[PDB]
Amino acid sequence: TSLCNYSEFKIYPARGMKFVRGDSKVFHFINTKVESLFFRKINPRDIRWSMVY
Amino acid sequence: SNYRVSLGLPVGAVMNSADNSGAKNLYVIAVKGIKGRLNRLPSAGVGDMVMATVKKGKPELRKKVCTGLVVRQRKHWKRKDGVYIYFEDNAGVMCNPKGEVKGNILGPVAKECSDLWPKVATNAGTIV
Amino acid sequence: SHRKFEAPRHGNLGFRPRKRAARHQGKVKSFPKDDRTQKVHLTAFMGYKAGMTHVVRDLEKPGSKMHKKEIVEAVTIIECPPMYIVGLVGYVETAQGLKTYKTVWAQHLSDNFRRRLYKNWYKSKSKKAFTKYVKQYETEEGKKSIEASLQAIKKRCSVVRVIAHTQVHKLKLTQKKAHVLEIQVNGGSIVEKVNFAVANFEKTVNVTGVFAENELIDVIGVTKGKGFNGVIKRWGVRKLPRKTHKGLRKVACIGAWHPSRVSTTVPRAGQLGYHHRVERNKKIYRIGQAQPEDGKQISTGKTEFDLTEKTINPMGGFAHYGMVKHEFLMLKGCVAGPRKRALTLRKSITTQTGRAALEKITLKFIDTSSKFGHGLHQTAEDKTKYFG
Amino acid sequence: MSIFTPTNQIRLTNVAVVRMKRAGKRFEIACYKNKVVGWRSGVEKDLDEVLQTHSVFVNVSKGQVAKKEDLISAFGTDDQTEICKQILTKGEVQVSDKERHTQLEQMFRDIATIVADKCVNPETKRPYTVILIERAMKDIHYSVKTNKSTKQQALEVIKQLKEKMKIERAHMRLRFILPVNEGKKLKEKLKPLIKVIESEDYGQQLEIVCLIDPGCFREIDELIKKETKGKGSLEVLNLKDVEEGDEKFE
Amino acid sequence: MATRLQYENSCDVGVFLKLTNKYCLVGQCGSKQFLHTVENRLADHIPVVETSIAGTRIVGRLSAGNKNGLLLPNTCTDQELQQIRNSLPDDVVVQRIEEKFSALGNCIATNDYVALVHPDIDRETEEIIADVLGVEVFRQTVSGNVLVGTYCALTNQGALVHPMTSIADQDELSSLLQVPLVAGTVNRGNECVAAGCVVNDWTAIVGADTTATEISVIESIFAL
RNA sequence: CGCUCAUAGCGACGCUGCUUUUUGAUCCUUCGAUGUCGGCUCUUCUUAUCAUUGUGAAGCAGAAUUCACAAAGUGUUGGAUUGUUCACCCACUAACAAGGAACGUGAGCUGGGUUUAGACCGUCGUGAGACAGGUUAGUUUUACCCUACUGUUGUCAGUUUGCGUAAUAGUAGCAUGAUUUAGUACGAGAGGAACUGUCAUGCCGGAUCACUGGUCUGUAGGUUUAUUUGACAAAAUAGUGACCUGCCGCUACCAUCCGUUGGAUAAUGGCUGAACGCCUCUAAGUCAGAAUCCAUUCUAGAAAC
RNA sequence: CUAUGACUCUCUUAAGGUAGCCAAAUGCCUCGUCAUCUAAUUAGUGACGCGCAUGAAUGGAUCAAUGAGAUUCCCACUGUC
Repeated sequence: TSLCNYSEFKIYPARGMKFVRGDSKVFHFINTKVESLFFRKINPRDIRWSMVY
Repeated sequence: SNYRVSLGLPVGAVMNSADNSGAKNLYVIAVKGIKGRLNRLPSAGVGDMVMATVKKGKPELRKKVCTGLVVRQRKHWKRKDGVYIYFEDNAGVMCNPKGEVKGNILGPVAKECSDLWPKVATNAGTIV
Repeated sequence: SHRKFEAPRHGNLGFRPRKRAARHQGKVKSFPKDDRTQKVHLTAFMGYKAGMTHVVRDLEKPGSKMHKKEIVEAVTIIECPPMYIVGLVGYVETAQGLKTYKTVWAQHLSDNFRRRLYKNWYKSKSKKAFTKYVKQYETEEGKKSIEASLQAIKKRCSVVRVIAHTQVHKLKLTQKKAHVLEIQVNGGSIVEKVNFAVANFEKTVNVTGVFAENELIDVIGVTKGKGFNGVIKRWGVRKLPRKTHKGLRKVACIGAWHPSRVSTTVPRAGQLGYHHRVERNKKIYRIGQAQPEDGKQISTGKTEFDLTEKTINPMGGFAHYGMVKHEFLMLKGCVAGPRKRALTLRKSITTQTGRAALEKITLKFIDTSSKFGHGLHQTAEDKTKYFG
Repeated sequence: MSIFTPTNQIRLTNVAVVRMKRAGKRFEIACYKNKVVGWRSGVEKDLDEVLQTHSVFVNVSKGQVAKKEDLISAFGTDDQTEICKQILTKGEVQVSDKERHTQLEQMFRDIATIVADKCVNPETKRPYTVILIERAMKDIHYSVKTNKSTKQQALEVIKQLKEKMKIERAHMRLRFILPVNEGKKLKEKLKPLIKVIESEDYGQQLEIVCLIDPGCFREIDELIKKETKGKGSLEVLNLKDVEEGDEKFE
Repeated sequence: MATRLQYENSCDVGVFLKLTNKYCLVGQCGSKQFLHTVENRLADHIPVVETSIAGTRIVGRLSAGNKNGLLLPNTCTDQELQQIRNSLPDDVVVQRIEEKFSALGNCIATNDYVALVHPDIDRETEEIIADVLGVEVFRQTVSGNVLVGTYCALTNQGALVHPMTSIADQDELSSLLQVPLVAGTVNRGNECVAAGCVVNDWTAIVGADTTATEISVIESIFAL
């Protein structure tokens, strides 16, 4: 198992959405809510349901 | 060799030529391996060998029908271990009929594409 | 002229009458062909499709690219409460086919099995189904006729089927009509098959005895009824373009001027779903234990390398189902029908000896996240120690 | 506006045509696809037979037949089967629906024959395929005319690449070495195919013969003396330039 | 010595097996056992471990291990390292670096004394590679590279570059690294080097299409 | 002709046929009206077989190719130009075979063309006007009937119901690539296989909703626009105001699973063996054998039990 | 220089296509030929003109601005596919 990147959520097998960027950084999003909030470029410290909060 | 990845590059899809040989994009005109099925567009997944022309690049290679590898695509495919993956942009890299990349690949190369073709692994920096 | 561009046919014709299945639960219309080499055993069962989950396992296919590597595989959970055997029936071979011969019943018929005979059970005051029959066991001028009825079966006829029925009432759907079907016994020497019949009257048969572990079974069922559906979504027909007048979700041409009737092979709009279908080679990954009605929670979804005392049930239970509290069996891939539907499992028609029959499953993970959303937790206690 | 069967259509045909333009008008007739080179060589093909129709045409695509108002004015006659002979001899072969094919495929048959005759490369001279000069004749930018003769047209395409490149325009010579026993059925195959000199055959040693061959015919003769024999046979160069090839400029 | 070999007739054996000074890894090859022919040559020493890394068949130019440290990326599985750490006896510190900018075989060309570096290696990798390999690292690119691994093949007493490499790089790479150089290209169909040959102090498993006169050229710096 | 060699493959000079997928010929039906090109769509039939299966021949060493047979079970593509049928290219491919069905298919569509009325130009005509020349714009009506088909109730000629049998009808899996074989057989070399096994894919089929994506009247939660309720709060109206996230559900090679084995045959290769003291696969008998046929499994379950 | 056809005559019917322009909405052959756009173009555009059958208020050539006019292409954008 792994940990989500944007929020620091725990990711079990086959409940992720892995995304790899042009700068060769790879991100593991846990669902497309976290993916939407990553692609709007909001800080995780702004929202209050993440594990970075 | 390798499995079925989700095909999200049909015929007529431009993609960025991640290759230090002279192209700026690659326009996929057909995929090597597609047969049949009335009115279906030949799609390319990752790992596929495509017949492609360049619509933007060095003019000494610009109207030829050349061969390319799809090394990343942003249509999400699940590997069979359960994890999905999707890249940022569609991309390609020019080769010979055999599959010899003679240049250097830039950006991340999907590891469903460094499987079938050895020389796509030996010119990749990041294999993801 | 002719068909200009050649394309494969839209639809199978081996499924062609496409109507609603007359069997509410799935009919085994063919049983595995009997060999007298083997011992006596049943060959069918009746589960209920609880839900679906995904498991993680390490593949043991040598030569593949996934080999000794983890794979997320989806599995459906078929909950199999134990089946009561309640009679036996003989079948003599005739020139027109097998025919029902004498039908020996048992004595303590359950009040759930007797509900199949009764369409209006509540209006009936004295439920008089199988009451003059059970009084044959009281005297011995009637009990003598049971043995002379049974020696007719173990001499004159060739197929021995036990009339077996389930316990819907033990799992709470809303049903008390206990689903009943004949399971043909498949062993040598008919005087052993009727022996295995009468030595199982009023006793239950668990799914772990009929079906082994790591084996391929067939799943007979009735698919999800999607009602009167048009021809695209029923057959697969390419949509007509944006400009069409009368409608674009049609077969355009339904025939030439020259047969001069519409063929039975033209795609037409009609019923989807509630089709009787079987599915062969669905490998069982795990047969789960029963959970006790007096004792602790048996950790059914506990696997090796996981060590979490948890059920096969996810958080909040299976969606649109209860909890799996009786014996289950989880087999790879999907099966016909939704949740809460009776499935007739069946041992395979031929004995498979391929690769998947010789596969041995060792699950490492079973996902019990809440599939009523996107649960990021496994057990209900990890949730409370996570946001506490 | 909504007639139940639409009107007349074009007269598409498979039939050759000859032109004669007389007194201001353009007269053609329908003929055969090959039997008009069977008429202008002095050979007889039975004047009934050389025509697909005897009535004289204004336009052979429009299917328009002339009239005696504009025929006694033009030819000085009105008898059509004498008109059709003057149009046949004193005309020029015009071209049907397949004109673009029988001209483009003709000018792509011409470059695929006359350019490939006798041409060896630089650097210890060897022949090669046709597509190398199919590159290097568009590369010299040749425009092909047919009215100059084909041998003269052969002598014209190699003049430009003697001017441009370093290529040889003559025969060559080879010294074939073959063993005695397993090479005589290789001898009598090429002996009525090409010219020989210095036939020096032994019993104990190898048949050595010398050749009179063009420059281009060598690549066949390198392979045909192995694919018939089944063993090794030796190619030894004799001489690189002999006359009476195209060096006489016929 | 410098022997021809192919992986499923796609001759580039320099990626599907790494032949280091210890612990020759080999690819999976769900086929004929590819490791069996290399084990007929390495049953003496240098144990073959038949592990695949990251799911992918390449291990030679996806893991770039020395005698003193094997490297695996952040895509590798904990069970694959649980097999790799167990398949060889205790001499090494196998270190999974938390790099994800690159794939680790093509971006460091390693050696028992002094290794090479793809320029933007992100100095976290520099400190952890000086920890677990103990070798000097130089962020250099040859005239035919910016990815300095798998365009050059590094061993002890020998190395290789291309004939599309300038002399100015070869002289400084003999000066700084202190290893003699030949500009020969393995496997005359292609250009890259460490897809063709993997080198020990005893042998060099080399791709099958390689010409024998060039095999003599590269063996006259790999062997001696 | 094919080095020699008529018939491996062809085959002039002639002759004998078939086909109705070309165009003629004719005018038998239809002018109180059969909607006429092409394409899209969809089904079925044909074999004159392109590939696939089994075989036999070759100028079949291997590879590649060519001829024929049993074979129509299963496939037979994406595109640029053109209204096009046809044509001609580019690219994939196991192969991109030829065809019918009222030149299948306009109450199925489109209307590009043809084909009304407007108009332009060229040539012809004094002119009105002609063109079977080019261009441009130009209404595509009705099913609710009967049948056919697809489904759905319903009557069953001791009552109600249970569990079944399976007549008859349909029928589904086809095909490829890599690799082991093996750089081995074959070959002087160049090149370079085959059977079995393994792994994947293409197309089709049947399901499915654990994942991933889409959808969002769950008007679920939030942001927010204009107005209205005096302000806050909470509401509404703007036909669901818009946007963000999103259950359940439905869904997609955009995701997942699954898609068998026996008998008889054809082609042909044969055995025993006559006719015809010998020979002969054939005449009496007989053997193996095809993607075939029939069952198996699958779908329905009859004025059948 | 027999290619070009000045020149030279006759002929119907007075004269013999000047400057321009074009496979043009005008060109049969025709999917003309050369280049170009394309991977591939019966399309588009630029050139060539013995032009079936262009051409000077039957108006020729050009042409900014404008067009619910006709055609072709590149970018954006989309369920057109």
